[PDB]
Amino acid sequence: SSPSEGLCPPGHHISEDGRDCISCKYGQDYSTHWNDLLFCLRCTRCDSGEVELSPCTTTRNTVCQCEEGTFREEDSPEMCRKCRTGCPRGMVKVGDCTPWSDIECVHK
Amino acid sequence: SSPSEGLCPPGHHISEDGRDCISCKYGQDYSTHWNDLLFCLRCTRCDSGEVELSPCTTTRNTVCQCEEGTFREEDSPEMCRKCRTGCPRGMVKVGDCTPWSDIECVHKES
Amino acid sequence: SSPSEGLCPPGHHISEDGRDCISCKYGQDYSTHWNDLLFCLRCTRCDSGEVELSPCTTTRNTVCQCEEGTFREEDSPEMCRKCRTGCPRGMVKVGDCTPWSDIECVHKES
Amino acid sequence: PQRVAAHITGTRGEKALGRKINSWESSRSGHSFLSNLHLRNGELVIHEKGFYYIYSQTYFRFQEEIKENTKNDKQMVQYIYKYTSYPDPILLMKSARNSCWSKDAEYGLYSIYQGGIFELKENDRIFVSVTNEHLIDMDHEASFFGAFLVG
Amino acid sequence: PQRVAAHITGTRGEKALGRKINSWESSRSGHSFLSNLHLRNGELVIHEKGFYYIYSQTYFRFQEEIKENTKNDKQMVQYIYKYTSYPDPILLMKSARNSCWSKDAEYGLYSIYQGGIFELKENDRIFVSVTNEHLIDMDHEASFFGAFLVG
Amino acid sequence: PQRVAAHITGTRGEKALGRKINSWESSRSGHSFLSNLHLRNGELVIHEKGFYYIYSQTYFRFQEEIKENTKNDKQMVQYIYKYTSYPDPILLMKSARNSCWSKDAEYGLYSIYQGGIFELKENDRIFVSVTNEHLIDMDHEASFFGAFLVG
Ligand SMILES: [Cl-]
Ligand SMILES: [Zn+2]
Repeated sequence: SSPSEGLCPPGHHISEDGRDCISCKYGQDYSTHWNDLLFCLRCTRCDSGEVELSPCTTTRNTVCQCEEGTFREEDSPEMCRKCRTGCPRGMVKVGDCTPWSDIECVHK
Repeated sequence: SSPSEGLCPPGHHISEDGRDCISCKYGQDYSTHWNDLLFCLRCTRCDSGEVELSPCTTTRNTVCQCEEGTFREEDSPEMCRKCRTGCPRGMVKVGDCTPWSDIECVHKES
Repeated sequence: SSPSEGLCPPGHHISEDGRDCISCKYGQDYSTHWNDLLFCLRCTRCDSGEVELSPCTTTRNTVCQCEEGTFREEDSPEMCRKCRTGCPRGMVKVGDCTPWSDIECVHKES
Repeated sequence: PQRVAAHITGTRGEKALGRKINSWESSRSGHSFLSNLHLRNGELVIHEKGFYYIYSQTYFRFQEEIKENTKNDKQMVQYIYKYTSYPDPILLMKSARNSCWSKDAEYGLYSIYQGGIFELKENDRIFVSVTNEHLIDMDHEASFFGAFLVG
Repeated sequence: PQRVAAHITGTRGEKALGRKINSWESSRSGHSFLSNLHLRNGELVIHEKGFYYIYSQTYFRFQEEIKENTKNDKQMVQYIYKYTSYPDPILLMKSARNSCWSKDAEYGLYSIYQGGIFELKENDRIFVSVTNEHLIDMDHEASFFGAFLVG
Repeated sequence: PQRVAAHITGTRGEKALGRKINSWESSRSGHSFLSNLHLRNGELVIHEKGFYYIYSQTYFRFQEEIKENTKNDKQMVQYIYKYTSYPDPILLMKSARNSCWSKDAEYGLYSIYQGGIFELKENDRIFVSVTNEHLIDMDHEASFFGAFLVG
């Protein structure tokens, strides 16, 4: 493929001299926007306590999700955490454990 | 207004050119010595858990003290620590907590 | 005394000019291989939780071993570890605390 | 004036992890300077392309109490990102710590420092992003961000 | 062209302490480059003698489970060595951390960074070694190894 | 020879926090050197004014026993100060760590490293200060102090 206006389509990157658009390699690297990258970005590899929700394509990075019973949240993006198994004394559960949240307990 | 011998007095700092002594901003910064600094030192800020024993003035930096119930010592200048509420078994409290020390515990005989 | 083939023998280091082999200082430094080092390597000092199995000589670095009741291993070369003083409920001593291992506890087999 | 380096500090104040620190500023009274780089929306903007040793120290400091209806484990993470001529920020470095797990913990002091050399193009932007921004101590000697050309 | 520096990374897949990390690699889809130095058996080989600020970050990461009839204390250590014209490797820097001791600990996040200047001769080699290699997270932004001519 | 850098190490031995480490020394056997800077009363003395990347690694290491009538929480802090043409020392950098709070803790390994760029005048002095000096392990590969002209 040929670089359009100095950029290459998602799923590729431009060569050193800038004459050709080289395809990223599926399963290893990707790019999601028209770019000038000399390298494609590397696919995330989900860790041990996560499951791959959708594999890495030359255009979209892998999507990882915490394993059942554990969750990840904005201030805790490094490691899946264990959900509480039940609500504190005399409180009610209004929200279940999901890979993006702990259980939610409220008051009377 | 004027720099004596290339130095400005406490509560001031010198200007870039070195012709003026600019006052430190009360409550914001300070300087306790004659100096040629291009700026006054930032006042320390007591973190909650500490009470401001004395304010920062243009010539003196603020003095903080640990809040009632906590203390601090030479090896723990970063965080006030919680005073123990009781002593170990076989020991009785004989001294109270202060901003500089934990409770005192001796052994019981009787 | 003499650099054979550009090198000095164990227990020595070569001089700046390269014409002489100087002896390492016993107890202070050492060299275990023919070398062209401008100085001998420093003897290791055993920690407070270790004993000197072997002293450092001009040709051999000191050997340190964990004190009785503690051990070290491949993944814990930094600090000697306290051996467990006893097995869990339903298990029994099978292996003792060595300088390279904690005690070994196996279940109660009836 | 041909020196390319910067060290900026602060005072307490969209596709990247954590939250970007944008309260950095240039002022001699806080030991911070800019030499052939400038600051924009908390981002250090590059002027000269080259190899840059980038670094940052973020001081996590808290006087914790085991709260009620929540877990207390904390993941203190510092991220150093770059904006290049690509829509999304690209992570250069990350460094993490977990808080002490003991129920006996009264406070936490966790200074995190990291750094590394990265090739940056003219107009590239670098920034620091952290989790738990509310626990960051911004005293100029405790938290800072900087870089220098390393050829 | 005349710049002497290097920053290498790996990928989330003998007379020295711990175990040598030899999975580093050349190429920048992961932000690594070699400039007047090269890689051989996981060792950075020096071409020009001089003062080198050498550094490394190693991310220890684990989601542990309290094992019963055994000790769980972990000693996470990063060692930076050099091979010179001497048969045995010579330690330059070491940095250590112990894991949290609480029985309530569910995971550990321990990023370890260290660096320093050392004089290196031509053909000297430098490498990183770690205890508990199985807990190292090799994401390029988390674990890396570098050096640059300071002077 | 026109290189301005220093890396000093040791061996075990007012107006600043903690206590000043003064047992540093220049010797090739401990991988330390001085180049256009000198050592005096444990302080590195600057010869050429400019921007300096200053750094220090201080190894806190202890095999503690919960001492009965004593709180056991430890605040391990490393301070990097400068003496300039001002009576009082001026803090440049500070890095801290708290010891694990668990009662099961048998020992602690806390290597602290920090660094940053600061402009220094001729005859400025820089030094390292630390709390709990009696827990510092002065092995040359573990604890050091250095700086180099970065512009
Ligand atoms: Cl801990
Ligand atoms: Zn802990």
